[PDB]
Amino acid sequence: LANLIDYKLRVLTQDGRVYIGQLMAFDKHMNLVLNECIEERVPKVEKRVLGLTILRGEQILSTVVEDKPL
Amino acid sequence: STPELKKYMDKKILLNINGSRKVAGILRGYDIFLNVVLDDAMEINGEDPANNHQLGLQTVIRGNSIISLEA
Amino acid sequence: KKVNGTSYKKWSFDLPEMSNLYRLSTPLRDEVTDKNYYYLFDKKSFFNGKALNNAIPGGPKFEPLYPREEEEDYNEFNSIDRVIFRVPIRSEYKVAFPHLYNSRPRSVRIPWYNNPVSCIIQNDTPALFFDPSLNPIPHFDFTLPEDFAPLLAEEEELILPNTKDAMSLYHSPFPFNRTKGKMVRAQDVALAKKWFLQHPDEEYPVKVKVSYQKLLKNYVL
Amino acid sequence: IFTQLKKNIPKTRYNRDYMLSMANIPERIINVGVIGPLHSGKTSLMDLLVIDSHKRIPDMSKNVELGWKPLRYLDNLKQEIDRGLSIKLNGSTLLCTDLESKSRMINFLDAPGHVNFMDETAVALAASDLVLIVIDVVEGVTFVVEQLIKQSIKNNVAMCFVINKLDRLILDLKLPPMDAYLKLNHIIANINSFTKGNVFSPIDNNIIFASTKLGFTFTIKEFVSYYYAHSIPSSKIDDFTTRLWGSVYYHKGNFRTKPFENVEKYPTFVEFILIPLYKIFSYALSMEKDKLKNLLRSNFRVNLSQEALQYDPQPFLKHVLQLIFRQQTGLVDAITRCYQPFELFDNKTAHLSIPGKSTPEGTLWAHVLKTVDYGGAEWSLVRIYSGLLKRGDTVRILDTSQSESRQKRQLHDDDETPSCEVEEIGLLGGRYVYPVHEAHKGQIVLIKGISSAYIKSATLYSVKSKEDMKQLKFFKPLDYITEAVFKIVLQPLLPRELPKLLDALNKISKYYPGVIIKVEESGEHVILGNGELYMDCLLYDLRASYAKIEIKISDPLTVFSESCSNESFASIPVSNLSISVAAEPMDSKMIQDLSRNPRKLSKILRTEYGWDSLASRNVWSFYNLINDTLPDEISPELLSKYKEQIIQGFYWAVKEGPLAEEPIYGVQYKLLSISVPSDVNIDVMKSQIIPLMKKACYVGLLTAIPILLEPIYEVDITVHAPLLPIVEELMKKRRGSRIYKTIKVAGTPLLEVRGQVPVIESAGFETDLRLSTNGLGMCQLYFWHKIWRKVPGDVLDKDAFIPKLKPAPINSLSRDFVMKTRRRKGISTGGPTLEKYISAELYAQLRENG
Amino acid sequence: NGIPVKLLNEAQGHIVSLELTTGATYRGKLVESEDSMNVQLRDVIATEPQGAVTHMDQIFVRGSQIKFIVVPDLLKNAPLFKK
Amino acid sequence: MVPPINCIFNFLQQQTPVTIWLFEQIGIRIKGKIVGFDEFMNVVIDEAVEIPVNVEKGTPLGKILLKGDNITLITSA
RNA sequence: AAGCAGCUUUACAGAUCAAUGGCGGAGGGAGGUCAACAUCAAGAACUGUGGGCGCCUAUAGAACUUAUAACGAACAUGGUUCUUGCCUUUUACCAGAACCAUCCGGGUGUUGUCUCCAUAGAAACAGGUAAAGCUGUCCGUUACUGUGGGCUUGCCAUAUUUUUUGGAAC
Ligand SMILES: Nc1nc2c(ncn2[C@@H]2O[C@H](COP(=O)(O)OP(=O)(O)OP(=O)(O)O)[C@@H](O)[C@H]2O)c(=O)[nH]1
Repeated sequence: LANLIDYKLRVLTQDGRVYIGQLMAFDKHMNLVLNECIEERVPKVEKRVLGLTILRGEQILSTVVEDKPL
Repeated sequence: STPELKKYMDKKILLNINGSRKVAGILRGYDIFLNVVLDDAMEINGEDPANNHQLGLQTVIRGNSIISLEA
Repeated sequence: KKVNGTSYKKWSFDLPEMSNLYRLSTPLRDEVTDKNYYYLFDKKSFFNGKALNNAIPGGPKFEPLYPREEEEDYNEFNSIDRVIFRVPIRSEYKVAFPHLYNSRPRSVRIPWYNNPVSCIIQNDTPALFFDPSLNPIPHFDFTLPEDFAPLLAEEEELILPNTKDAMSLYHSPFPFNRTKGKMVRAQDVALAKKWFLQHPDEEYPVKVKVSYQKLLKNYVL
Repeated sequence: IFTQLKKNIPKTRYNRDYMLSMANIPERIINVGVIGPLHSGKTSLMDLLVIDSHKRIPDMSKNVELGWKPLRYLDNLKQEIDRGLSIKLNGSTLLCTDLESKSRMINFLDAPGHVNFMDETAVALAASDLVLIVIDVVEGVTFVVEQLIKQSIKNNVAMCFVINKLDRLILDLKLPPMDAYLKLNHIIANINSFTKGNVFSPIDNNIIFASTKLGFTFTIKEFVSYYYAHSIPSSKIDDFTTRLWGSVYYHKGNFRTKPFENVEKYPTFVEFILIPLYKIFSYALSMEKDKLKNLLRSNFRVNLSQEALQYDPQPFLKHVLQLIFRQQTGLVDAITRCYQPFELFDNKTAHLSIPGKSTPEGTLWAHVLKTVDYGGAEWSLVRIYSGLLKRGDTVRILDTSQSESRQKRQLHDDDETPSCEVEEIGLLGGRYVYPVHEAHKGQIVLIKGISSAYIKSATLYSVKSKEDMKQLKFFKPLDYITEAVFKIVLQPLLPRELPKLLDALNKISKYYPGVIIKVEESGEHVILGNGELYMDCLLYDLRASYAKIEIKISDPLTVFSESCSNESFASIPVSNLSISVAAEPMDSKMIQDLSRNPRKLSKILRTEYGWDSLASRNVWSFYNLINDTLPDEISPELLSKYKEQIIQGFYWAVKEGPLAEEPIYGVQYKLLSISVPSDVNIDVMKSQIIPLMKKACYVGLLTAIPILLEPIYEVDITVHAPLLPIVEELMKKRRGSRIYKTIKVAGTPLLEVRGQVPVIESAGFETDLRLSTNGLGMCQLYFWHKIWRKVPGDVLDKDAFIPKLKPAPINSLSRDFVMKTRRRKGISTGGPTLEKYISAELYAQLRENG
Repeated sequence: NGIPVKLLNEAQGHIVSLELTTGATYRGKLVESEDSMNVQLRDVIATEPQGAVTHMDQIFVRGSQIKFIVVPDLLKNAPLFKK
Repeated sequence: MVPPINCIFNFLQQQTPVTIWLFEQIGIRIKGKIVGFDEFMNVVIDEAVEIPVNVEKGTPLGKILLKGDNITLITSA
């Protein structure tokens, strides 16, 4: 997962929402910190800009690689 | 890690708790499990009244049930 | 490998051999190592002794840089009636605090004041042993595994055979303070310089003390 | 716009841009204001934090990089470098981290260690809500550190102590490990002994074990968090840290207050920390670098470079310590755990000015502490208590010399307050100033344009409403830990350079706050510094740096304070309205208590120590000393109408004694009689009250058989055992120089002898002490006690033998002091007695008959 | 394990937006953050999932109920992430 | 100041009838005396009687070992 | 801190045996009381003169630092001007000041030589500066496996409220 650092991630939480952003760091609990992360629900429609955020490893369901690193 | 409620000590605090429950009471005790001892336990019933459940017999509420608390 | 090579430009030594050279060089090195012991014998202090025309009783006396001509003519200030004569304010104070005690100094270098007092204890006894010259000291997770012993366990003795020699050498002057250094010509080694920079001990023949003063004179010049 | 202006400032490991974003938050800014005695490693520890934060300092050479000559970063002054001390506060703004990687920014201020500079230490206490008192092991807890503990407790400021120079006890002393731990038990024992309401130790994150020359600071919690966090689980590690320090032992997983029959007694600080440390040192200077290298690759996870392996023993040891004890996040952790913003900050800002209710959030209210010259330009060190300060804003300024006047003006409640614009704002970085657009709450900043309004300390505020002007509280003038009695009269050698010199003196009053500059009407200038070295720094800074003039300098002098011995035998009416005032000395404890409402006042006075309900009830006022009123004719409210005026004329009477026109000290004035004529005109009434008050108090002392009072430097000396007698001989060389207690410092040859020497007798007494002791002794002169003793001899002695060019005999001393002070102030013009003070003639005949 | 918590620690004094499990969002300056993710805010404005908005002074919400917390972008470059 | 475990212990000494609200269930509220509890705060209740909120009737439940995780609100009645 | 797995390598058997990708290499390393040649405190905003792209590399021209203690933990000798006694002239001078200079020496950096220690090679080709794999091509292992080393890593211990042993389902 450390190999997965800085990659843009599309993550899906237990509430069904999708959060997109570069993973800045994680932990054992899988608490993620996302750069310039944006929220989206229905799909692009109903999208919002969170920015720098930290999502908890308990409510997270799964995450996938989105785009290239920088 | 012991949570610091010291700034809420002996103050009237309004808990919100799982199941759209709302409590109001003066803080007494707490612990690392965050379980709370309240005085003057006050339920907020669904609409108009606020039921006063406990006066001098205080109360204790398990921690994880707490959504949050306000001063 | 202890030296740069046949050109013999650089040298690097181990601890024990340098300690040997030190214990051999004790007669020629008087162990003046304390810097605070030099008070008013700093080169700064002698320069200020020259610019102020004030001779430390141990230091050399010089020609004054500025010929003494008095323009005071006793104004209201520093009159005999105004000032209070109590403390002798002898020359040593003038070289001690150049600006405060002295009026109109020129080209005066600020002295070093002092380092903290030197508590150094030289052994004459195991390493890290309590000196009888010291003042006595008045006094007034319970489980853990079987493992976890304090750091550097199995290292046996705390004091190695050389560590005393290490500590005694740690405070050595510029020559012996180091395990490596450049080569200096025998022309460039001053052995007798560290002898006249010291306070002359009492009960020397007056001629010897005068020799100290002359040597210091050439040195400061 | 200022991007092209900097280019000098060194790049910092953390970006400087984020630091100000951290500065926007009042919670994240802690002001350290590090304190400590002389040569305690303060500037060197601050240097460790600066080198720690920045990348590569341009002003450090290869030699100071090896660590031979200790780098002092925070002293950029020519004199501070050459003379080797610290003088003016120069701190740093350092974003720092705890054991938790949370990064709190800190404003450090290094107060000079030498005692004559304690003014800067007072500015540091008033500046900093935290205090790191850096204590030397070998010097133990000195009396100066005691004064810093009691002093910081007085103004309510948190303290986090740093025990420093362990490598001295380890190398110089070569203490056995158990005995050295006993030394630490002695240091901390005295520490908690002089701290009344707190318990400091390595646990609780208060004491910080450090050696600056070899560049490492660590706390037991930081250390365990480093090298014991691998073996110990996270569950028991906290309690394990809490139990490390004392009165416990260890074998295998077993803890007892007793050694439990084991062959070795190692009370768990020795064994777990202090022994690994000793083995680090002894192996570092001693052990072969190969197997040592193997230890560091094994135990501490340290990898040595070949260049590192090739270092000399001292630089190699410094480098090994910087690898074992990593970049310093522990000391900052102890800073955080030490300082709690609540229960303190409000108490602090209430102690500095007035107890009040919060502050209006809109208005900007900030204390102006010290005027510093930095790049050769006038700056102002300002701490913002509330509101935000923008570059280019117009702000009101008031020198704290006028404060209580304004506060009384509000208690009776355009503006007389001169306003100035902020030209620039900066964050002190030590050798560089980092400019910032706007300054925020709870931080220490510099401003260029403020320096012109105020003499030394000021209040700086901008209000958005007038109700705020009603609700503003202003800062009391800074209380300097030590009063400055050291007196030197100056004149320029070329009088035509006098005007420029005047400007210089003004700048001096701004740059050195504790200096008290007096301008005598005879043209001879007077300067009052704390002591010898402080006034010397004043002179070198005054001439070379600011105004370059040949300056004649009189022998060092003192301020004398007139007083009375017995009770005034006669009550003399005084007219140009006839007032007779009786005088009497204060009680012993009444003085000490004074230097440091009416019902509570009479209860504290009477209760605490002897008084009568009429006297203690009728006390009108206290100053600097206390005016009292005890006729039977007090019945009319007249004395209540003129009471304020009597307290005024009493102020002018006490500010100038009858003898030397010097401040009256320890004298209670009780009013026996006040006459009022038939006709009353308030202007001529009061304007004739003032002179009769001044003359009244003069007659008060002179009828009491007045005595002079000389100040007394309290003397702290560190000598060795064999050189103790010589010092005692020096004490017999001076009229003063009482020795009281000779304190044995544990585990060191140094005996610290306390003493008292009068400031007249002491001139370069430090220097003579050192030359007599051959550099093995050290002397310090500290007068914060405001203790005054009578110079032996009786003033008003017509026949006393005074040698013109030689010191005078003991019994004749006070006489020549009075004479020569009167002449230096031009009062003589040629025993004041009562004649010019109007004993009149016939009554003067009557007193001559008695 | 350091960065996620230690970040939320360094978020004190910064305006943050909590979204909770029930969906009610609490914005405001973060007064305190305990290592267990229990957080305490002052000057909090709350938005219910239905859109209802209120303003409140002192709030303290447990960790276990936090859906996530958004901290200002200033921390993007911080000494935390430097290895 | 009184810790919640010793407060629950105080209710244990007092023995007064205790009303308990469960977790994420608003329909039932159980009543009865506390005969003991553990460090996990799993409480064995005496004379347990249901109190449906959905006029309040109930079925006597006897003694019960009640798991602390469902335990939410402990009071007296 | 053992083992397992992952990562990096590695003596390697290897897939490919192509296009690749990585790391190194396209001119060695020590030494010499061996030479010659340049300089000799580090700064540097700011500008100028050039390159590389308002920024770095190279130079000098002022600001504003201390050289400092010490190109050298040493320290000589002259010259010029000023002053002091010899003095009264040339020397030679005693003692200082200021500014120059001579000598004794040293670090570097560039090359050239002159002796020990080495084994792949792709150390092959073409471009230029004041410099070099500096650039382009290029080749050595090789980019995906299993045995062998090291860690920068997780387990070797957590099912009891704040995370992973769910309060969901409908
Ligand atoms: N032997 C030894 N000397 C030390 C140690 N730490 C500091 N010193 C010396 O103590 C001196 C004083 O420290 P500084 O920081 O330079 O100055 P200071 O302590 O602030 O003293 P002031 O500047 O006058 O306030 C330093 O110059 C060091 O030479 C140490 O650990 N061991």
